Order: sequence, then structure tokens, then C-alpha cells
Amino acid sequence: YFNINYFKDAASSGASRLD
Amino acid sequence: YFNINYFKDAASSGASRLD
Amino acid sequence: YFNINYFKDAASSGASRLD
Amino acid sequence: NVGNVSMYTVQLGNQTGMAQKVFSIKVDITSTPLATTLIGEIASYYTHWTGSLRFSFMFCGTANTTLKLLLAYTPPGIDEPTTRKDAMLGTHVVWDVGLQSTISLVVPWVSASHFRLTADNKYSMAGYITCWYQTNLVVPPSTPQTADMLCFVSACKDFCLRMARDTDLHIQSGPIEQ
Amino acid sequence: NVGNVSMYTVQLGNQTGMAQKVFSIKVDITSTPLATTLIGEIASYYTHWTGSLRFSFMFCGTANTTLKLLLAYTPPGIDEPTTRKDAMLGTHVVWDVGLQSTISLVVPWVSASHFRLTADNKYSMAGYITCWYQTNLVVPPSTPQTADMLCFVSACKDFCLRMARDTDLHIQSGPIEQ
Amino acid sequence: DRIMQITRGDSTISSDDVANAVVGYGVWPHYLTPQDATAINKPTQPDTSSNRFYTLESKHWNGSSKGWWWKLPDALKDMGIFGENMYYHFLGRSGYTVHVQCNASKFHQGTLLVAMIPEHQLASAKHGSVTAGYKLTHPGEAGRDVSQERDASLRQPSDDSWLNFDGTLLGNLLIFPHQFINLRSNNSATLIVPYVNAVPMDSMLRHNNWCLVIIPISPLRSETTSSNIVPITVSISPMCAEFSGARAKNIKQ
Amino acid sequence: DRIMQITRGDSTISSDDVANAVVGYGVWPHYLTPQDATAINKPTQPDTSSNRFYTLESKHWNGSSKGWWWKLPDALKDMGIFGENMYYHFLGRSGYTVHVQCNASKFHQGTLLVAMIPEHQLASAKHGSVTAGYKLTHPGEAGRDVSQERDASLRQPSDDSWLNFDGTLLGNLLIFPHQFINLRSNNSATLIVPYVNAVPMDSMLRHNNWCLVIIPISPLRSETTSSNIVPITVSISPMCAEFSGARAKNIKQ
Amino acid sequence: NYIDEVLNEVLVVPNIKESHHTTSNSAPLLDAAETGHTSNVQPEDAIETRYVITSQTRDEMSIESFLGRSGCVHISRIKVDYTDYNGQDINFTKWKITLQEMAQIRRKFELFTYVRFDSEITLVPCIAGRGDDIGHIVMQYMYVPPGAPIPSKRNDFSWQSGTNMSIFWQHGQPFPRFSIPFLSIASAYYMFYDGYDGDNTSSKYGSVVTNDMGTICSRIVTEKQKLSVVITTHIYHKAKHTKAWCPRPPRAVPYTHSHVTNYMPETGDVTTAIVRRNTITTA
Amino acid sequence: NYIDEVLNEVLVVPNIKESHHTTSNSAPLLDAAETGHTSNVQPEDAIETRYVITSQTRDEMSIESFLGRSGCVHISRIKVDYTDYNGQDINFTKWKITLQEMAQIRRKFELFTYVRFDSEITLVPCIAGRGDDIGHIVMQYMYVPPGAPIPSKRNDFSWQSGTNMSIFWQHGQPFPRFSIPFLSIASAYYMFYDGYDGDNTSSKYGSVVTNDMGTICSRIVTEKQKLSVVITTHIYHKAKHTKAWCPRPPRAVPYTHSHVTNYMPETGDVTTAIVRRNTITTA
Ligand SMILES: COc1ccc(N2CCN(c3cccc(C)c3)CC2)nn1
Ligand SMILES: COc1ccc(N2CCN(c3cccc(C)c3)CC2)nn1
Repeated sequence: YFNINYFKDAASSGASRLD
Repeated sequence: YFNINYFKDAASSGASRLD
Repeated sequence: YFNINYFKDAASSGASRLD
Repeated sequence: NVGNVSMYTVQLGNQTGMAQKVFSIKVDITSTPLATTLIGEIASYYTHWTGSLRFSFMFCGTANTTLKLLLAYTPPGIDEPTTRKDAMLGTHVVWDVGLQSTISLVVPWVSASHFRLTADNKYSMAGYITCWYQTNLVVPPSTPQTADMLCFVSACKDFCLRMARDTDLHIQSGPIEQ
Repeated sequence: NVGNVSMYTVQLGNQTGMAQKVFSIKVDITSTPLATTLIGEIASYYTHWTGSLRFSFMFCGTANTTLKLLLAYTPPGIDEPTTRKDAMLGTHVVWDVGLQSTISLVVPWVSASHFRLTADNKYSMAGYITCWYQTNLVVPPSTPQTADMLCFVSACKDFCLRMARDTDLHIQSGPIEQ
Repeated sequence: DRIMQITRGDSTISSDDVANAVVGYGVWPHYLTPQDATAINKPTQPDTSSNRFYTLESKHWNGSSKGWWWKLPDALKDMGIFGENMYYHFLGRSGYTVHVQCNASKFHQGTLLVAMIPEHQLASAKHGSVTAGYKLTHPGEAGRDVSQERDASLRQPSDDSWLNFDGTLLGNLLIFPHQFINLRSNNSATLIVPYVNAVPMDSMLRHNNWCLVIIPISPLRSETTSSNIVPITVSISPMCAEFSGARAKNIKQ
Repeated sequence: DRIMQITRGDSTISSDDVANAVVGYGVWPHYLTPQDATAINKPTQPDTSSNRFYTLESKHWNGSSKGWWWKLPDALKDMGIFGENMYYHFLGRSGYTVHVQCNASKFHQGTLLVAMIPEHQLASAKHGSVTAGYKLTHPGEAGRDVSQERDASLRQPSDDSWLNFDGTLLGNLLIFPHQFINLRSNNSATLIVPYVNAVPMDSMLRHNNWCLVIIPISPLRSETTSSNIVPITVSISPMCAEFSGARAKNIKQ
Repeated sequence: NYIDEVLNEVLVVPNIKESHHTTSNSAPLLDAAETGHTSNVQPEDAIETRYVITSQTRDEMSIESFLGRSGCVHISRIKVDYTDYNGQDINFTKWKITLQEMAQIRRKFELFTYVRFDSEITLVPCIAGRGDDIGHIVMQYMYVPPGAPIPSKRNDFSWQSGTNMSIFWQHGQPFPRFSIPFLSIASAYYMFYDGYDGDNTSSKYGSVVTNDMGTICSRIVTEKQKLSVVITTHIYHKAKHTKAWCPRPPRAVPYTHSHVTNYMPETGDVTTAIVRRNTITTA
Repeated sequence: NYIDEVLNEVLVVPNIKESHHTTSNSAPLLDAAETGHTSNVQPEDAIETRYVITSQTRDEMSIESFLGRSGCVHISRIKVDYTDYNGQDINFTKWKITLQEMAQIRRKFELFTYVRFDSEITLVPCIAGRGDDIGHIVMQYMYVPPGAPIPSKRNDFSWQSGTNMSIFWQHGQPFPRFSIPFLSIASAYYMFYDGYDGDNTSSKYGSVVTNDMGTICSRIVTEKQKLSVVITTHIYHKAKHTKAWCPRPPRAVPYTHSHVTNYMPETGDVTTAIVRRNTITTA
């Protein structure tokens, strides 16, 4: 389960990723 | 229903399997 | 909506079927 | 009779008169004497019933004995018939007692509402069934002159119930111990 | 004996009489002496048990020494046998002490219910096992005349448990400090 | 045709008149399968020498008779071989055939209701939580009731018929495998019954699986000399008997 | 290798030392064939529950011991199941396995001759035409002789060994199926024996087909405390038991 | 399946065909019920029937809609105490699992000899305020099979459930509801029994010999409080995935004691549902 | 997998084949247990067995269903004070993580030498009302590994958790429950140890040397209140994704002290579960 930005804005999202 | 590790980390998950 | 045995065990499930 | 077994037999008697009547019960399957019956006991677990029904009678008479009863189903509409002619007019079955022994009377389904209520209701009144002598009970010498007939009721493939509900026929004016 | 080690050995003795009896224990795997055993200790973590079981005995006797015991499994049904003949009638194994040293006795699974309860229950009574002399314990000159036999119990591939529950064999009438 | 012939051991029974035969729950009695099994030993299966036609003690049919029962695993606790194998083994399993004979003449009138019943937990005659006693639900060939008298000190069952002894209006009893003996057509009653129980093989001693009841419904009525006695005789045949869990031997009681 | 393992019922026997085993007349015991048969009924064949390893009463080996015998069809007239089926049936047929155990130490010296014998018609101890009595050739688990005392009023056999009890120089006895128990090598003796008799199935009561004898040849000699008792224990297993001619039940005697 | 299952038309009953008259030999209305069998006669046989296409399902007439319904089988009660907390056999309940201890439902089953099923549960704590404020009251319902440490009193060590099941409910959170297999041991639950404990002329005999699925102990955590309370955690039980073998006559007389069949009032010359008639002639 | 896993038929046991008699040389029933090995004899070997197709799973006999069950391992308590709020070492708890401080569960593990697993947690605050109204009482459970500022008293600065974990629970909201890896450091959790701190004849020695996974400090936010309270936030622990190496004998004697193996009552001449018999001859 993931990438389901339930919210529109980007500022709202999980902790970013890593690379 | 399964394998939906709603959480990122592995330490968080159901009781393992059997084999 | 159905057959989504959210729980592992079989003892936990809806009222069986009919046939 | 009631607290005993007899409460199950119906003795077919003398009858000085002729064309006399035996018994009657009403069809509303939740009505003592019916009720208590495996069926009744049950039906009383549902709010509505339907279909045909089957009444069977057996002669616990003798072998050399003979008789002919007339059984009848008087559909809902009027009063349980006072006389045979009046009752013979509707649904019935003449029963010839003989080498066989069991006559089975069917109770067709006559109703307005596809369905009837299991609970006492003036509307959903299923009617009456009664039994009378067609001829007599003749017995050759040195045979008893009264004998019994057992009666039963099983369903028809017609049959079906619905709307489960808790029973009538059992009040646990307890509790229950240990 | 019990708080010591001996509590583990069974000395095979003299026996003036013949065909005399050694010991007995009951099979209900949650019953001291059994219980405490790696198995028992465990089983007491589950509500139900099943399958066959294995009892093994070893001769801590001498080399020049000799004997022959008869071990038996008396299934559930009656009382632990008072006499050998009576017990020999059911499941058993004659054991010839010799160059080998270990005889293993199997306890078949005899029961009505595929499964037995781990908890003391008159119903799920597994039975008794007992040991007696077949011959004697003969020892040539200047050898002791009593000697010991150790006994053990391991499972069978038959075996299996279920319904986990908290143990019996351990009451923490504590607490526990620091 | 009504005539019937039955052969079970070294024994055979005939009946020039009958009301079919009945197979309990439409299943024919047979031997246990390695699927439903549980035990591990090889069962002893006495064939013929055991599952044969044993006849019990006879009884009188009175105008005062009330009814009499026999409990099967128990009725043959003495019947040779079967009834020894019973006592020598823990696990016992077997099905039966019940031949109920009761004749009189075509000038007689009477009706007997015969029925078998899985787990017939009887009720005590006395109010409370005291269950019927062993020794009284273990009568033997002889059966129980008749319309008899007895100590009320004994944790004694209900001699009570109409309630089914279990307190279920007799008459619904027709749900259990049954048939009648209407002296005007019938002569006997034949019940055949497989092994019913949540376990593959039970204790032939502690547990009686089948329970049989015979109850006069319409009272015997002749016009003859009461010198004319009309017995009721029961005959039984273990079928597909199987035993196991061999050992010493229990004890009679 | 000498070690041996034998499994017969729910029973097994072991022996960490042995002198082979012997099959009587080189024939292995089995069930009767529809060719040599004669009877017409279906024999009951208790398997396992019957043909299992029964052990008798034990005995003492004395420096004064003279010898002791057991008659087989008879030694198990009490051994559960087999020994009931015996009494319930007319015809009985069966073969056996004889495990003779007798240990002591490697510091002991002794020799036992074990032998089975088809039709062992014993002789009476008293001159005449009076044959041994029933009741005395029908001892039971317990066996006979030892070196015992008894009424001479009884049509009593010959307690006489060297003549074979039948009056044939013991020593020619080696013709019957046998083996010894030389305490210096041996531990047991194992005899296995089919059914020998001019008839397909005999009377398990009137006729004892096999007769077994054990005779001290070289007297037991230790240098130990006579607190050291060296028993002799016999164990037996009907094999391929088959019965038939079911009925009431004989009576014990 | 859907439609048939959503429309509930799985088990449908046949229709009543049309008939004509019969002046013929074979009389279907005549059979001999002594055979113990059941007649097979129908409308179409006895009368001059018409033609009715049916549409009644025998869905609700299935051992699963007959059985599969939640029923009070026990009412655990705790009249708390603050005076003595703990103490022996206090402020924590322990009732023996198995019905009987409650009617209605008990009667239902009993309609069959044997039986088997996974049991669904549901709790219904009801906190009665006997004080001027209860607040937060945690609860611990811990099941316990046989041979298991049953708490002597509240805070034993058995309430650690290191390997047992304990469900927790705190005032607010919805009603706990869990399930459960077919437990028992062999094949099915003995709806009766005609066996005993043993040969002991003092042994037990009844459907209490084959059913001892341990006990369940309650206990109200949260500890000592000011304003008192009393709890009544109701219990309902539902049978899901049920099975049935061999049926039997219903129970007309009001039960007695737990386990057992006994009928036998304190005089009540005994009593059944049957009503009395003046005469058979008029109904 | 499903079926096998849903039906729980993963680890099935073999069946018992059929046997016949054996009048043969090799005696399987004879082995010498001194070899330290275990016999391999079976039903089929010893008797004349039949044929039983089995159907018992050894699923529930897995280190995960043996271990994977929640158990009280600690009962944090706070008898609040309103008189002095803050003050040093008050109204905030701090217990040393690791079992022992609780039986049942402790005994379970100890069945093995080493071990390893992710730990699932669950809190169970229980607010006892000692006042005429509690209302809203926030809570802060903040974990703290080693070398970390442990709050001197309630409101330190360590309750900011700028980089620590603090779970918050407010009366109403369900029971908090989080997880946690295998922490430790090397490979697995020392279920025992036969090492010491050092050569100091005053060094430590036991399974308290290899396990110091810091401490966890509680603390009830919300500040000062009127009507008092007392809290008891229970603790349960479950082992998910567990492993096991090398087993060992269970613990029959009631433990002593935390850490350590010590057995040794205050006289109790010592005591074990073994029962006494009159005679070996009758059981
Ligand atoms: C005789 O058949 C039954 C009838 C009832 C029963 N119950 C069902 C309810 N159950 C249960 C219900 C709630 C809580 C706990 C621990 C157990 C116990 C067993 N078990 N077997
Ligand atoms: C010896 O093995 C163990 C045994 C227990 C343990 N615990 C598990 C629980 N855990 C824990 C549980 C709840 C809250 C917090 C912060 C930590 C601490 C470590 N760690 N290692």
C-alpha cells in the first residue's frame, strides 16, 4: 500500500523517499 | 485480503507465515 | 462485495452459504 | 385424557344414530390440538406459513372389523359444520377401511393472501376439518365394538415458512438451575 | 526420595516371590510423575493432546547381570491391574536385558475421541502402564543384587497438541523482585 | 409382498406378514473406515459368531401394560461372544437389526409403536439435578418398565411414558426411526440401524448409543379367555461388530 | 546374529540372545483351506485380539527339579478371548509360537530340553488298562509335574520323565520339534508350530493336539546364594486361530 | 448465485400442477403408515388442482437461519466492592461455558441430537452508576480452557494471559465480538449423551460429560475507585457454519436444572402447552 | 497455501500405516539411549497397527503460536498528586524494559537459550476515579534508549521528544499499540548469559549484561486537576516474527529476584511441582 496521496496538495504526503 | 503492509517498516506486520 | 475474509482463520467468517 | 396418552387415540364407537359426527379440529397449524406437533411446535418459530398440508388417519381397529368414515376440509369462510351434508359439500375424502388401513387427506391451500400468519388471526383463518361416519363400524361376532384411529399430520411439498421469530409454545418461567 | 535425584531411578530388587510387580504410573501425560517431564511440562500449555507415546527403559545394572521384565500398557476401561496375568492380557512388551540395554515400549493410541484433554478428566483417561518380572535378576558371584533402571518418555510422530492455554505446573506465588 | 426372510448368523428369522422394514437414517450399517477412524490397533471383527440373531426375554402385552424399553449396547451384555468381546475391549462399535414379533389373532385389536433413539438421556422421576443411576439404565435382556414398582431411593428414571421419559411429547417420537405393530395388518416390526455417534468407536460399557422403545398406543382388546396371553418378543443382531483395545476384562454388574 | 524380535498381538517379545527358532515340520501355521475343510459354517477368526502373546504362570528351576509339561489347547483355557471362543464353539483350530525364557548368569551351568509333541498320549503310573484322567491332563496355565506329590486314587499319569511319560527313551525325543536352553549360550527357546491332526478342526476341549515338555537335562549349578532363584517362564501365542460351531457355552472344570 | 442468493431464491419449492379426475384403480391416498415411512400424497393427487407457479424459498428454513441468531446465554454480574478489593473469589466472575443456563436458545438446538459449529460471540457490558461518577472502567474478559489456573481472586497471575485470550473493553469503544471454532474435540458437540463417567454407582451421566470447554473469567481492571458500580456484561452467542444429524422432538416441559433433561416442578403436577377441550366435536 | 493456511493444515503429521507380525531378527525396540540419541520406534513397529489417515496439524505447535501471544510484563502506576506537581521523581513513571518483572511469559521464553523477534506492543490505561469527576486526561508514553535524558521530574525538557518516541492517548480514543524490531544489537536477544561485566570480583553476571534497551518514561500531561486519580497503564507484549535456537528445560521453581536464575524461598525449604506418592506400585 502506497502512493495514494489521499490529499491534493503535495505538502501533504508522507516522509519523502530516499535515493 | 493480505500482504497489504499498510506500514513501511517490516517490523510492523502480521505474525509471519509458516513453511 | 464478498469473499474478503479479512481474517486468517476460517472459524471467523460470515454465515456460510447454501447449496 | 390430556395428561395421558389416550390424548392421541380417537375411538370410533357405536353410533345408534346414523350419519353422525366423529370429531373436528381447526387447521390453523398453531392451534392446540395441532400446535405441539413436530410441525406446529415449529411453525411457532416463524411468523408466516403456507402451502398444502396432509392429514393421515390409521385404523387400530381389528382385521375382521369394517367401517367407512367421511373426512372433510371446510375452507375458511363459514362456521365448522354442524351437519355432514353441509360439510360434504366442500373438500373431502370418503375413507374405506380395509386391508389398507391408512387414508391420507390433503388440505389444499385456499387463501386470498399468498401467505398466512402463524399467529391467531381472524383474517388468516385456515378453516376446519371434521370426520363423520359414512356407514358404520360393523364387526362380526365377538370382536370389540369400539376401536381406535390414530391421526397424523406431515407437510406437503407445497409448504414453506418464513420470518423467524421466537416461539409461543414454551415459556421458561424459570430460571434454570444447576 | 522426591526432593533428591533417586527420584529418577527404580531399583530392580530381590523378589523372593516370583512373577511379582515393579511399578506403575498412569498415562495421562499431565500427571505427576509424568507432568514435570519436558513433554508434560509442555502439554500443560495446551488443552488437548493426541497420538502415540514412547516409553524407554535402560538398565544401569551390571554387565554380568541378567534380567527379564514385562512392561504393559493397560488401556483405559478398567483398573490398574493388581496382577501380571491380568495385565499381560492387553498391550505389552517382554524385555530381555542383555548386551543391548534399552527397551522402548510404545503406547498406541486407543481412544474414542480423536482427541484427549490434557486436563484431568475421567473421560479422557488414557490408562496405565506397569512393569513386572518375567524371570528374575540373576547375578553371578560378587555382583550387587539390586540395580537400577532409568525410565524415559519421548513422543511418537503420531503426536500432536492444540488449543494453547497457560500452564498448570507453575504458580508464581510471588511476585518477583529486583 | 409382505413375507420377509432375514439371515444373520447361523440364525435366520421368517415372517409370513410384515410392514416393510426400515433403515435408520437410510444408512446401512457397515465397518469403520481408515478415514474417520482414530484408534491405531487392528480391530477384532468376529463375524457370524458374533453378529448373529440373539433373542431376549419375552414379555406380556397387558390392558394395563404401559410400555417397556431395552438399551442396546447393554441388552446383549450376556449374549455369548459379542457380549464378552464387550468386556474384554475398551472400544466397541456395532450396528443392529431389531426383529419385534407380537402375534395374536385377526380377532384381536392392538397397536404398538416401536422406535429406536440415538442418545436417549432419560430424566429422573424426582425433581433435582440427580441423574438416573447406572445400574438402572443397564437392565439387560430383561429391559425396563412394564409398569413396575421400585425404590424411590434409587436415582431412578421416569417410568413416565407420554413425556418420552425425556420430556418430549411422545408422538413427535415419530421423528426417531420407527414403525408400529397394528395387529390387524402387521405381525412384527423390523428396524435396521447403523452406528451413530460423534466418535468412531465408543465405550460399549459407559455409553449406550441406541435405545429402543416399544409403546402400546391402542390397548390390546380381545373378547377371549385371558388364558390367551399375547407375548411380545424382541430379537437382535449386532451387525458389522468391530472391537479393539484388548486387555484384562471388565466386570459384571 | 542372535538377537530376535517377535510381534504377535498388541504384544511383542524381545531376546538379546537366542538359538535360532524352529518351525515345526518346516511348516508355517496358517488358516484352513476350502479343500481340506469339512464343516459348512463361516469360521470366526479373531485376529490380534485372540492370536496374541499370552504368558503363563512361572516356575522355579531346582537342583531337584525333574521336569514340567503344559498341554496347549488347554494351557489357555482362560487366556481372554481365545479361551472363551474355545468354550463357545465346538470346532477350534489354531497354531502356536512358544517363547521359553529362562535366564541366570554366565556363572551358572544348566541345560533345558524343550520339545513339542503331536498326540502325547501319556501313560498311567499304575499298571492296568486305566487311562490317565481328564482333569489331570487338563492342568491349565499352571502345567504339571514339577516333582510333585498326589493321590494315587486318581487315574494319574506318569510323573516319570526318562520314559517320556509315554514310555519311549527320552533322548529319542529329539525327533519331536525341539531345542535346548544351555545357559552358557542360550537364553530362550522358540518353537513355532502349525496345526497337525487327521481332521481339519478338532474339539478344543476333548483333544489337545500339541503337548509341550521342558526337561532339565544337566542340573542347574551355581555357587551363589540360593536366594538367587532362576525361574522359567513360558509365553504363548495362538496364531491363525479359527473357530466355528457356535452355540451356548461349555463349562469350566 | 448472486441473484439467487441476494434475491434469496436458493431453495425453491415445486409448483402445483394441474389435475384431472381419476376413476382409476391405484389409490395413492391409501398407504400403511405402520411401515413407519411417510406418505407421499399431494394436492394434485387428492383433488383437481389447477396450476400455480410457486416462488417461496426454503432459504430461511435452513439449519443456518434457524440456528445462526445471537442469544443471551449468560449474564455475568459484578457488584463491585471497594472495601475489600481482591480478597478471595471477588470482583471477578467465572461462569461455566455452555448453554442450558439459559432457555430459548437451549430449546432450539435440543431439536437435534448432534450438531457442530463455529461460535461467534458478542459482549454487551452495561455499567450501572450507583455513584455520582464512574468515568473510565477498563474490563478484561479472559477465556480459559480446562486444566488452567483459574483466578483465585482478581489479581492472580493468570491475568497476565501470556498464552491465553483476554479481550479488553473500555467504556466508549464498541461492543467486543470474536469467534470460535468448532472447539470440542471429536467431530461434533454432544447435544445429549447416554453415557457416564464410569461404573461408579455414583458416576455422572448426561450432556456434561462430553462438554467441558473450560471456563471464562471476567475481571474489571482499572483497580479501586470512589463512586461504586455494578456491571452486567451480557452474553450473546451465534452459530455460524453449522451442521445437523439426527433430529428429535422439541421440549415442551419447562426445564429444571442445568444439564439434564429432568422435568419436575415444585408440585406443578407438571405442565405442558397442551390446551383442554370441552368436546372433540367442536373446535 | 490459502486453504492450507486458512484451513490450517500447513504442518501435518504422518499417518499410522498397517502392520503385520514379525518373527524376525532385527529388533527395533532395542536401542542404547546412552548414545544420547533418541529412539525412533513407532506404533507400527511394536504392534499390529491398522491404518489411520491423520489430519492434525502442528501449526499451533510453532514457535510463533507458542510465542506470539500478548502478556502483561509490566503495570505502570501513578498515584497522582496535586499538592506538589512536578517535584523530583513524581507523577511520572520510569520502568526498565525487559521481562522478568513478570512471570508466566518469562517462563515461556526461558524454554530457549537464544531467541530474536520484533515486538508488538499494546497499552491499556485504566483511569480510576478517586474524585467526583476526571474528564479529560491526556497521557504521554515516551520510550528512551540508553544514554538519554531520563526525566528528573514530569516537565523536564526531555518530554519535547524532538527525536524520541512519545505516544499520546486521550480518554476515549482506543488502546495504543505499536511495534518494534528486533532491537538489541547483535543477532539475537540473550535468553541467558554466562558472562560478566569484567574481572572485578564485584562485576555483574547474568542476562542483564547483554540487555539494556534503555527505559520508558510515562507521564500524564493535562497538568493540574481538581478531583484526584490514579492510573494503571497495563502492558502487554507480543512476539511477532520470532526465531529459535537452542532449547532448554523449563523452570519449575518459582523465581526469585529479577534477572538471575536464583531459587531460594524465605524457608520454603524450596518447592517444586512434583507430587508425592505412597507407593510406586499403585498410581
Ligand atoms: C453443546 O454445544 C455447545 C454449546 C455451547 C458451547 N459454547 C458456545 C459459547 N462459548 C463461549 C462463549 C463466550 C465466551 C467463551 C470463552 C466461550 C462456550 C462454548 N459449546 N458447545
Ligand atoms: C531478552 O529479550 C527481550 C525481552 C523483552 C524485551 N523487551 C520487549 C518489550 N519492549 C518494550 C515494550 C514496551 C515499550 C517499550 C519502550 C519497550 C522492551 C524490550 N527485549 N528483549
